[PDB]
Amino acid sequence: WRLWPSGDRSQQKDKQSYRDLKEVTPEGLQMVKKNFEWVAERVELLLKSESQCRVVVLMGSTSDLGHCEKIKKACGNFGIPCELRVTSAHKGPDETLRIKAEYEGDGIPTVFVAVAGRSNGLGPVMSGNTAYPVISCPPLTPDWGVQDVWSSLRLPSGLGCSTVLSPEGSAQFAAQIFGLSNHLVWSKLRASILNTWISLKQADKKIRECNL
Amino acid sequence: LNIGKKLYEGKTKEVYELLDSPGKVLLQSKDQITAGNAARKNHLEGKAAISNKITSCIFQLLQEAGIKTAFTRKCGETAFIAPQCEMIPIEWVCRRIATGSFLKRNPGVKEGYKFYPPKVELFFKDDANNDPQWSEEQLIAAKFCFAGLLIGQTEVDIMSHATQAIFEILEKSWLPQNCTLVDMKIEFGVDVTTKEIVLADVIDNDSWRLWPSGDRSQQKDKQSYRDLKEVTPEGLQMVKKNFEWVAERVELLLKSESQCRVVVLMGSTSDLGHCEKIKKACGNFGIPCELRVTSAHKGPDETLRIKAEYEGDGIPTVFVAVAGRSNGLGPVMSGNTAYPVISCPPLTPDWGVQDVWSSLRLPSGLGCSTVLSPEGSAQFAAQIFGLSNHLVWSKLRASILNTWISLKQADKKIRECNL
Amino acid sequence: LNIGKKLYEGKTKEVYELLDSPGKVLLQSKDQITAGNAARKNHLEGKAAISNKITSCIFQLLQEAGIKTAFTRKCGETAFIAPQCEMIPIEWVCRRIATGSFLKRNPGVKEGYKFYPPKVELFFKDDANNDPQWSEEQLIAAKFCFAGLLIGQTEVDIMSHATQAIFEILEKSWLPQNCTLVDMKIEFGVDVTTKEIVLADVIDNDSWRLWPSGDRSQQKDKQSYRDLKEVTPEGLQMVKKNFEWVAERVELLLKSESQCRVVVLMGSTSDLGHCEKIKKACGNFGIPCELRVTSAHKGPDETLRIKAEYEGDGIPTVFVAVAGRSNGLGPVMSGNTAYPVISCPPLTPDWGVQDVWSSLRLPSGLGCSTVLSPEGSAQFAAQIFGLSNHLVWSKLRASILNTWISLKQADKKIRECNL
Ligand SMILES: Nc1c(C(=O)N[C@@H](CC(=O)O)C(=O)O)ncn1[C@@H]1O[C@H](COP(=O)(O)O)[C@@H](O)[C@H]1O
Ligand SMILES: Nc1c(C(=O)O)ncn1[C@@H]1O[C@H](COP(=O)(O)O)[C@@H](O)[C@H]1O
Ligand SMILES: Nc1c(C(=O)O)ncn1[C@@H]1O[C@H](COP(=O)(O)O)[C@@H](O)[C@H]1O
Ligand SMILES: Nc1c(C(=O)O)ncn1[C@@H]1O[C@H](COP(=O)(O)O)[C@@H](O)[C@H]1O
Ligand SMILES: Nc1c(C(=O)O)ncn1[C@@H]1O[C@H](COP(=O)(O)O)[C@@H](O)[C@H]1O
Repeated sequence: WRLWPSGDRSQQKDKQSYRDLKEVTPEGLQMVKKNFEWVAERVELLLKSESQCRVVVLMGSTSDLGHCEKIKKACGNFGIPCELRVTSAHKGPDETLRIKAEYEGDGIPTVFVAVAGRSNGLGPVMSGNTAYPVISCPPLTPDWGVQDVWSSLRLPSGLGCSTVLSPEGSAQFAAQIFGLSNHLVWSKLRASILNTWISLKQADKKIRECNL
Repeated sequence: LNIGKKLYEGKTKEVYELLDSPGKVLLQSKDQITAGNAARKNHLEGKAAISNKITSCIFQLLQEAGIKTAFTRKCGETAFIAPQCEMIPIEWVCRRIATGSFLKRNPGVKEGYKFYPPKVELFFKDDANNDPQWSEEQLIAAKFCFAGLLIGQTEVDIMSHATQAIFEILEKSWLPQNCTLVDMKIEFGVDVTTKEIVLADVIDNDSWRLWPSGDRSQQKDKQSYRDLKEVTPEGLQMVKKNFEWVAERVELLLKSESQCRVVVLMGSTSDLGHCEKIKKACGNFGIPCELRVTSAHKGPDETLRIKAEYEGDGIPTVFVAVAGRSNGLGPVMSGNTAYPVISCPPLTPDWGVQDVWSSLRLPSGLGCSTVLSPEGSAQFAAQIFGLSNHLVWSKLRASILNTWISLKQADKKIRECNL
Repeated sequence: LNIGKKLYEGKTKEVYELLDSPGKVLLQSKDQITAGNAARKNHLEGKAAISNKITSCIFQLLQEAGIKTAFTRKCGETAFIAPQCEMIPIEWVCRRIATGSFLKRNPGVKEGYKFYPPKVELFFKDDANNDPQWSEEQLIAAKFCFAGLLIGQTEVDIMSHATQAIFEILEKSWLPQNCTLVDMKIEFGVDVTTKEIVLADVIDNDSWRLWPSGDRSQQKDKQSYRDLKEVTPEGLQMVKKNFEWVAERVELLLKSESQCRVVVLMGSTSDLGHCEKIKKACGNFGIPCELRVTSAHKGPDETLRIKAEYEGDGIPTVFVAVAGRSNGLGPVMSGNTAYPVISCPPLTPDWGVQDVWSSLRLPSGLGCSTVLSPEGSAQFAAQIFGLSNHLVWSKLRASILNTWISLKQADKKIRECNL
């Protein structure tokens, strides 16, 4: 590769320092060795997380737990710790705000996922009372889903609350948010674009055989 | 081949039983041409082979379109094998252009009057009385029974509709040879095994009027012979060349004049079964159909590369986009090709009311259509190719007839449970 | 015709000012053939007229498709009038089939490799260094300015896309002559008045490779001259025959190979405005379009009679059914014709969500499609006719290009508010 500290070519740390010597002297080889050592002293830091990430899934009822386990598992695929909590905006709004505050208060950057079926008040109340992002991921079913979703979507002014229906999608959206400030999350999202694209190529190659 | 006794004997053909093949017969053409209930006749060498060649090409054409027809296979230069039928003694005439007897029975109508839709008439077979015209009322009142089928309103209606469809198919088929099919006569029979009414007898150069470039003076059919003041041995050689002209070209009606292809693009292998139904249905119309897997959302670069492979090889193509949920595949394809794109989304009642709108409400500059039925997708694609391909057109036209016959048959069945 | 000063002088043509016409010039072809940057050069009588005829037919073809082109009209046997442009000194090559310099610069690739989509390359015009290939990066870095237009990323992207579209249209247009367009070179200019990049210079038998029946040994283009070991006057006569062969056929690219017609059927005269939009939109694709009034529900006998008039006259037809509320018109038409039927219901936000399902959920055996946009329904009908008509196809292809260019131009404008 070519590696420029501060994007400055004259600070090149790669083998180009050796390619560019008019004449190889043992003084020239010592500079090239220092450049290699400089890269070697820093490369292990690419494996280090520069930012903490956390998703908190808030569920209005334990009957939605299975939907919440899918989000949590999906967060694991992106290396993002994910906590489940039970709170109802309608039956325990005092407790919703207390739980919110525990996660707001410990310094760890957090995305909230609100999982509430029927009339989702949980995402709205959370969205209105935190500066952190909130994603509604309602556990919609074809029975009443067409009716229930509008409670997540049409909110009063001053509410940033987003909606992602896929539970794996809600984790992926939360990963995309953390990927702006965490290169390890970003890299899993980028590789995942590649791998999915490769899977399509491989599936099209297979099905293309039935056309001969 | 094991020949048995002669069953029917006419002035141009003979029918024999086949002891080897139960319920099949051999129709042997003869080297004879006739005009006016055998009051004019002539030996003509090669006429048997010309007649048999034309009816064999035409019956294969009609049969492969889906018309129910008394034809098994050709059997040498001068015969063909058919299912045994009891002939219905009616001449069914269909006209696009008024000429001949239509002018004599309708003084004041001028040669060239066009019939939309094609005009159907019935004539009772009777040499003695010069084949008098019958009304449908007369034929129903005859209470004819053949192979046990009573010929009533339903059967008369079926022969009338089938006569029009057969004419249309032959008319469309001759067009690419620059020949106007003016009119024709056909006969139906009842298959002694299936009891179904089927096109029978023969269709040859005595069966129709065929004008190259729609010009009457370039007549290629038997009218060339009927019209002759005097039958000279020089006149009979001209009539012979006309029959040979038809005989050369008739085999070209079986030639596809244009290549056709459907490409079904699916965003996921989970939609494969829906895509198989489209492909099967394309097979019913004789249209090659390829399946490919590409996602406009996860691999749009590849959607365009696949599009380009099918745009680029010269084969006329219809794309069918099969994408569930938010269909982006039809839109992206529609926006990037001059070829037609059909969205056929695999809708289910769970979310289909919501999903359909992604196919329907498109930005300007998009001609993308929507067909919900997978079999319908293929049918729509056939209809587009039928504008440029007479074989596809003909399967669609015969299918209109056969569907309509099925309704008549189902109504006749259920009408019994009302007694 | 008041000629002025000689503005530019090339190896095979001269450009003159027109004192009578501000912003127009005359391109005069010469009786000269050349190849390479040594002494392969020859007088060839009739070449000026052949060159001028071909570029005049081709530019008319591309201009009438909607490709923006420096062409006003033919002006005698050997010249044509054009809007004045500042030429961009790039040779834009497009290839369907790898031959020629593509094989030299890519050793290992074999004669006949197919490009999907067609491959675009750039060569800088400079005879001194034999026209070296440039990257898009090199062209952008050159910061060329012509008639005040800086040639940046947007302009390079537009000439690249247009090169491919122009190739595709010429390729499709030669197909009905059984000729394979293998590759071509074109040049663009900036129109000094409009400031638009337009196809310019000429397109003639020096501009492309044309293989009858896709056979290289039958090459009809200037390659026949490039390939001579030695120029003899017997060699020059063969090359002249090849040029004449192209010139004798090029006018046929302007000929329609198929008739096209849309029939818009409306259940009520209150939908007429919606129907006028479809008809106008059909005009943009050069497709005649007829309006008729018929109701499936109040006059189904008449619906079928009208259908039959259009089925019966031999002209390939697409039906558009325009019926508000419960659309029975598309369904009844779809069920009774082998031709395609498109429902384009005049939906409004009052009841449109309810009314559309009458077009969409049809009994089995119905191919009927739905297109909500009235301009869309014409575009869909054009896409169907484009499978069998190169002139319609070419307008659809150019329209993809022009719409894409409009987006590029609108993004370039809005990008300024971000500085
Ligand atoms: N118009 C020209 C030119 C061209 O300008 N040639 C002159 C030479 C010169 O003027 O420098 C000549 O030799 O004819 N060279 C190729 N092409 C066309 O471009 C596509 C690419 O051809 P390749 O790059 O493979 O030679 C094919 O269609 C050629 O006919
Ligand atoms: N549904 C709610 C809630 C809530 O549920 O707390 N607060 C305001 N609203 C309603 O949203 C609309 C927009 O109001 P604002 O955007 O001005 O808050 C109003 O009709 C309001 O009653
Ligand atoms: N093949 C026969 C016979 C016959 O069997 O004598 N009579 C008429 N036709 C054909 O029927 C159409 C109508 O003929 P008319 O106009 O004489 O009724 C024509 O195509 C004719 O060849
Ligand atoms: N709507 C689209 C698109 C697209 O528009 O690009 N790609 C796939 N799909 C559809 O989404 C469903 C989920 O499929 P996957 O989750 O396996 O991609 C399928 O029915 C597919 O056709
Ligand atoms: N709506 C209509 C019409 C019509 O309107 O003519 N014909 C059949 N159908 C209905 O479509 C469904 C599919 O029926 P088929 O696909 O077997 O025709 C049935 O419930 C039928 O009554």
